[PDB]
Amino acid sequence: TNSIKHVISPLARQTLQDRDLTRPVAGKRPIRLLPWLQVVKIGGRVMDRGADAILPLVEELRKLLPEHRLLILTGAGVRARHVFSVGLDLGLPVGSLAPLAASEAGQNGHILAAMLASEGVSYVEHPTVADQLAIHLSATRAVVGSAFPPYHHHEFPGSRIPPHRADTGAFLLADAFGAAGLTIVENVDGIYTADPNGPDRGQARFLPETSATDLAKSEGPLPVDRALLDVMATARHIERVQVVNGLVPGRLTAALRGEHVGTLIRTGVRPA
Amino acid sequence: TNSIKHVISPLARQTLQDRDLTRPVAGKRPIRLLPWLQVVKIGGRVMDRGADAILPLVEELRKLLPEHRLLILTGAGVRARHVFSVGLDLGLPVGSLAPLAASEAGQNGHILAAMLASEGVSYVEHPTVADQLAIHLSATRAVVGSAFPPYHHHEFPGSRIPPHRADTGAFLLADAFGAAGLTIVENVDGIYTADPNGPDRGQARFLPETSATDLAKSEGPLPVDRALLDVMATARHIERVQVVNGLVPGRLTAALRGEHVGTLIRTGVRPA
Amino acid sequence: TNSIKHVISPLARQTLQDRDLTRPVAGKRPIRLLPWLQVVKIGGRVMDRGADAILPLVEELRKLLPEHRLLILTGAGVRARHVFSVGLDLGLPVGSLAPLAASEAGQNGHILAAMLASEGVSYVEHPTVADQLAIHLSATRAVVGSAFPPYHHHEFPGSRIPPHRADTGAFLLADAFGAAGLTIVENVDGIYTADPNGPDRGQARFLPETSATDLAKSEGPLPVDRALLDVMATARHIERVQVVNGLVPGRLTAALRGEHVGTLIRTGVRPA
Amino acid sequence: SEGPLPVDRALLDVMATARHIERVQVVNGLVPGRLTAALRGEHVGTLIRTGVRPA
Amino acid sequence: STAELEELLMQRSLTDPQLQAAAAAAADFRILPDATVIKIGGQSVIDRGRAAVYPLVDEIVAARKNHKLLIGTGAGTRARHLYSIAAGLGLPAGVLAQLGSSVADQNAAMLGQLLAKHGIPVVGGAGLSAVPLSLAEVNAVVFSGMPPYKLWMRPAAEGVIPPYRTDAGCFLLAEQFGCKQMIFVKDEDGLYTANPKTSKDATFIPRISVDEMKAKGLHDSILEFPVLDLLQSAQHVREVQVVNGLVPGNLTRALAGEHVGTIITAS
Amino acid sequence: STAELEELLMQRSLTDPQLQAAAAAAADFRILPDATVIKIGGQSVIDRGRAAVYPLVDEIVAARKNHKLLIGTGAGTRARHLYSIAAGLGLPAGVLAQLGSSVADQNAAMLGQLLAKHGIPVVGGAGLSAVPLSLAEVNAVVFSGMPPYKLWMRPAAEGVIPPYRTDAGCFLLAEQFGCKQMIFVKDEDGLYTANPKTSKDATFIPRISVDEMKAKGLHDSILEFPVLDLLQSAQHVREVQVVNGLVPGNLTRALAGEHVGTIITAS
Ligand SMILES: Nc1ncnc2c1ncn2[C@@H]1O[C@H](COP(=O)(O)OP(=O)(O)OP(=O)(O)O)[C@@H](O)[C@H]1O
Ligand SMILES: Nc1ncnc2c1ncn2[C@@H]1O[C@H](COP(=O)(O)OP(=O)(O)OP(=O)(O)O)[C@@H](O)[C@H]1O
Ligand SMILES: Nc1ncnc2c1ncn2[C@@H]1O[C@H](COP(=O)(O)OP(=O)(O)OP(=O)(O)O)[C@@H](O)[C@H]1O
Ligand SMILES: Nc1ncnc2c1ncn2[C@@H]1O[C@H](COP(=O)(O)OP(=O)(O)OP(=O)(O)O)[C@@H](O)[C@H]1O
Ligand SMILES: Nc1ncnc2c1ncn2[C@@H]1O[C@H](COP(=O)(O)OP(=O)(O)OP(=O)(O)O)[C@@H](O)[C@H]1O
Ligand code: MOO
Ligand code: MOO
Ligand SMILES: [Mg+2]
Ligand SMILES: [Mg+2]
Ligand SMILES: [Mg+2]
Ligand SMILES: [Mg+2]
Ligand SMILES: [Mg+2]
Ligand SMILES: [Mg+2]
Ligand SMILES: [Mg+2]
Repeated sequence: TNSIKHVISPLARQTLQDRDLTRPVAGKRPIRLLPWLQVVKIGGRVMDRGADAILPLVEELRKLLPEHRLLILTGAGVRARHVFSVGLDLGLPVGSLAPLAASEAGQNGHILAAMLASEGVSYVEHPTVADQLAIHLSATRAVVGSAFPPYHHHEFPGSRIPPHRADTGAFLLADAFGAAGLTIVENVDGIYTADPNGPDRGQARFLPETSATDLAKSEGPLPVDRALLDVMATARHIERVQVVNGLVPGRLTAALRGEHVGTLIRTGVRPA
Repeated sequence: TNSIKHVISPLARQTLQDRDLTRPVAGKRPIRLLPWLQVVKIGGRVMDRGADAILPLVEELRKLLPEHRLLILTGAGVRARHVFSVGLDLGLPVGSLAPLAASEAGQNGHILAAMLASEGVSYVEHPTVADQLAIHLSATRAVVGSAFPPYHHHEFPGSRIPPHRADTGAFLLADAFGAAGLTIVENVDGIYTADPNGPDRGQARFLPETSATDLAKSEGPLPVDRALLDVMATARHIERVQVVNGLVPGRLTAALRGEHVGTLIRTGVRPA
Repeated sequence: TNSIKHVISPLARQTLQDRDLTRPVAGKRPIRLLPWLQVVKIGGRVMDRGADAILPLVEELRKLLPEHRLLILTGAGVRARHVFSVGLDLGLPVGSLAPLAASEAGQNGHILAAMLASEGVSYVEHPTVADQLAIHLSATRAVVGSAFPPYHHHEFPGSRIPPHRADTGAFLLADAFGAAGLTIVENVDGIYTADPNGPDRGQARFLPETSATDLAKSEGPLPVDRALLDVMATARHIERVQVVNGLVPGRLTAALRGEHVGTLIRTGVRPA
Repeated sequence: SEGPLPVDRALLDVMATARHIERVQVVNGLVPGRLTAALRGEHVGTLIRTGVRPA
Repeated sequence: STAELEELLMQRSLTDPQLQAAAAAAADFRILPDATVIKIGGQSVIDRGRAAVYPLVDEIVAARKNHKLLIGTGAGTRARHLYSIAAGLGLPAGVLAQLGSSVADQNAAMLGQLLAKHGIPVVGGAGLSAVPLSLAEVNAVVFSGMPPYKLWMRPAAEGVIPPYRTDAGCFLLAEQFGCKQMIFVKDEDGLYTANPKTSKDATFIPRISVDEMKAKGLHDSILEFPVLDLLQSAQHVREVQVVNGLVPGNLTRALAGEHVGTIITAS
Repeated sequence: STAELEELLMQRSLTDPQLQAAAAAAADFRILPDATVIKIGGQSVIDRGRAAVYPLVDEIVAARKNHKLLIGTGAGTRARHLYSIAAGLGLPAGVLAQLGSSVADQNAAMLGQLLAKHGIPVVGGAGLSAVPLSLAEVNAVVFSGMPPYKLWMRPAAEGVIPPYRTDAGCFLLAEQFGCKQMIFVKDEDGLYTANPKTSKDATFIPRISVDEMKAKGLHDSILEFPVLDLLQSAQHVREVQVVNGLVPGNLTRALAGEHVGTIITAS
């Protein structure tokens, strides 16, 4: 009488919660949409340095375009810290702060693109990255975007600080697109045992290579989100991520070629 | 006193209903905007078949790109039938169902584009198809889109089923753009005298060629909308439309070259 | 207690009104984003004449694309005059009329682009021009747009007529992008001492060259906005602007090459 | 050393006098995916360091 | 003590625990504390059509007289068809999410066409649609259920099925806007030990916590399991209620706080 | 006489003075004559946080009962950071404007999340949001303050700092929609002879005109100077008031027409 009108399909009459019923259909490893893509996440602490750090970086990128097809995703930086301070004074929840920081990321990106427009580079909003990245990259060589993912008014709770930030969104794209590589640009040589710009700067030791697990089990700080280490475990294509210093010329260029110039983070992916 | 403020024009002080007054201005045959364009309407019954039918189709399209400049418009399929069943149980009017089906078309298109992104293909929504199709076709070779036209809430009454579906919208575009050819891909070799999947399959005779009038004056089902046959009569550029089976490899490729591999439908257009 | 939370920067704790505090940071000359760009503002009085003036113009442009990277911005014309007449009968303020005219400009642009779609040209809208232009010009060669700048309800008061029209917006872009040249196409050979289509057309004398100041300190009509002469004093990159007749073939082509075929307007810029 | 190689020895002699190239990877092309990886900088075969001194 | 927080935010990284602890010590602000969020299942309700939707429309038009309502829709079986198709092609979870968002938006449209005469609109930004909620002659809105994770979706440990769907899209909206009540309207009296449509030996469960819900090692549940981890980590919403929308009145009784179906508590 | 105007519009150029004089002789229509515009400083107020924002939220929910309010937000110091960055790169004013407009849009959101429970929404469409400004239970909106010159900004005589910002956006929105009064809420009792934060000898100014304000040759002002040239050229709004939002009651009194802080007249 009031029975359900079903569309015939393998997943009909399912809740998608029982893995034993979805595995025959969705349990296989996906494909790469843009396997020829290289993703570069610029940190906001870099862009906040201004010209002193951007102009060299801009020239490096200018020299990389003919070599790669690039998606350059920017981060927020310090302005996001200010808006956090305010929103927390007001008692706003993390879902209210996420977009406010995503915006600072987008503005850094608009800047960086303005500095590269002469070369055919421009900023694309998230929708265009999702539905139409391939055509914008068939036209030109690189495009700029924001790294913060659109969890804006739906961000995960538990912390008053948005856990899903630039690093996380960049990785999620790259692993979805099945990109060739993800490269993170920071203001430090890489990852250490402790913040070298902090109190325990003397005990900080460089980690040339490590895994997402060895970090996710630690407790100290990091230059990258801790949610990145959680999504890494569920990765499908990306096997390693390199963290490099963009204040040092040539390290980014090398990293895009697979050289070990900073810190290497192995994901939970098993190679062939 | 309250007289009308007119703009001087040949059509001033006119209602645009008297043909004898508009013919001196608008009675001429129009031009082709994108005469170098080839339009391909994929049916949703094809998409609904899944990989078994898409992957071969994708590999064919992958080989057609360097040969043509393609606008690939997808249809809805069965999900539209489900949403119709529901909306009719609820008593919704046709204008409320139209967009709900256009959406399933768009989702099929997003899928197909994801399967082709590696080649520079992307999904362009109708606003972009309308005025920016040339620039998206100068960048890359093919773009995907939805075939259902935006008659969404202003759909024509008379039937509880939207008469203006994918086929119709594809033809309307192609004839507006003055495209080189429109090609329809179905799950059957072409048009018959009766549904070969239905009970009278035995009496179904294949029609290798026919006219829009011979069909519109007939009665019975069709793999194409009946409004297509009405807009055909008012066509301006397109002289013939070929219906082919996409489950059979090579027929689409041939059709784009003018081969007679399926059903040919002549419009009301008179050539030179 | 209620103290301000500042983000450390050179401009912190400033109002941006004291020039002696901003000059050390923002008191220098900017850069050119698209120095390789050529801007062409088509007047609406041209497009209002229809085919007789557009088709030749369209062929000229068709022959210019491989030579330049073009941003073709259209103007409004007479329809804007009609909407002004109406809005003024209704007593609407200038901010209510500005967008209504910007729209007629955009429609002229849509037309012109339809005339050129066969060549890879399309109408990009105001936001895409601001941000995603370099890519739209890396794909194709020319793009069309609206010359009216988006001051729609924030239009400056003082006059019931929007002072910031097409010419002004075209110049503002060109000077912002640091473009190579701005060229204005009119229905007259250039600028005169008086309207040659007016009462005192016998005393109208052609001006082959002049400065923005001489005109701005003058009184009387002009084929260009008077706000253009005010923004030209605050210009940064553009040194000269040429006004030409598009009803005469070859003059536009020549102007894009620097030839003196119409009126030359020197800005307040001092070259090196 | 002495003995055969899949590559010329003059190659080594010129490597000694290289200017830009720092490493060369030898990979099996009969095995899929190794060439792609190598182009991406992966270590799927043999790496030969030249006499170049990077910065 | 906000000075320490401010001097940390500008220096340390947001992974700095001292910073997270300082932030957790901050204020809390509920944006719609008087509002109630409900989720209308698609495969459970809307896909049944008239018999299940008209009564619920009546109940809603009745309840908005006394409650603020944020009505989220589920996707349904069209989404499952799409997921099957796309998985057959090896597509990732982000794409599937893009696809399901649309089915949810469809169902929302159909539902809002039934409620427009009653002054209940469909809104993209549910949370700050302030006006319709400030009013008593509207006091309700319909939106999707699906979240905006279109392509940045966190994939599951195994497979391409998006784990965060309409259930989560509604619960998170509740937790963010500090709503007082979160309800899931479905085709069953509540949570059982197993899918009753398949196993008629399944036992009802009136109340349970997340920890107990996991210990039971359920193969299938009436909610998405990630919603449980989200609920265990929430701040405002510490419990949800699942009810049957086919039973008349159950929704109205629930909005009044009554225990009608199953109640799931973080603790 | 409209016939002359019409036969001119279609023939002459809009630079024709006869035409401008004919147009100035036209009617004057006020779209929101009973509305009041206020501009909440970002660097002055919002960037202070709770202590300065919560009281103003109270004042606003109180005042919307007797007044019609359009609340424009300012950008703040994040915008100054951005401007410094972009100027260090040599970027033009249009870009900086695009950037600050983004900073103003955020403050608006933070503010509208505090007012959503009170029925006050955020809008891009500040003056053709007819629906909210009509209801006595809403009677207010929030909008950014930065104008839409995102890139076509008129640059200043020297520099890349956009001269037309939030102050100008709010004032122009007022003059256009024929609003009755325009108020600037900031961190000072009003306009002085000099920045009191720097020079403690600065003298208060309760009232002044634009001409007198220029004659004083102020190095720094509490308003953007171009706003003065705009005010001297307006039709509807011939004066504005500047007040301190940290002092309670100053808004409620100003909206009532009182002279609380500084008043600036075109003439
Ligand atoms: N274990 C660590 N190793 C290295 N650097 C660390 C570590 N812990 C903290 N840091 C510090 O964290 C800073 C980066 O913080 P964060 O990652 O928030 O900035 P970002 O990533 O550059 O900007 P965004 O987060 O907007 O991308 C670095 O400057 C570094 O000094
Ligand atoms: N006269 C006919 N000749 C051939 N096929 C017919 C005829 N009448 C009905 N059919 C059937 O109609 C079906 C196609 O229906 P329909 O055209 O709605 O699907 P589609 O066009 O592939 O999808 P969409 O309408 O979304 O594009 C075919 O599978 C075919 O079996
Ligand atoms: N001093 C002058 N020298 C030359 N032409 C003039 C002068 N004064 C007025 N005109 C007239 O002004 C007309 C152009 O007006 P206007 O600039 O408004 O049109 P347009 O610029 O072509 O269109 P739009 O303003 O929409 O771009 C010309 O046709 C010309 O006859
Ligand atoms: N342990 C359980 N207890 C109760 N119901 C269960 C359980 N396991 C599975 N189910 C079934 O799950 C179904 C609800 O899940 P489903 O996702 O199909 O509907 P929905 O979530 O309301 O719709 P949508 O997923 O489209 O939002 C119910 O019909 C119910 O029979
Ligand atoms: N002559 C003056 N009289 C009063 N205040 C002044 C004067 N000159 C400078 N100021 C200072 O200007 C500041 C206000 O300008 P500012 O732009 O910093 O804040 P705002 O305009 O409210 O914020 P935003 O610019 O972000 O909208 C006040 O803090 C005040 O101290
Ligand atoms: O049907 Mo759902 O809401 O995608 O699980
Ligand atoms: O801080 Mo602003 O940009 O003057 O409003
Ligand atoms: Mg479900
Ligand atoms: Mg970092
Ligand atoms: Mg009519
Ligand atoms: Mg068909
Ligand atoms: Mg200010
Ligand atoms: Mg002109
Ligand atoms: Mg060899």
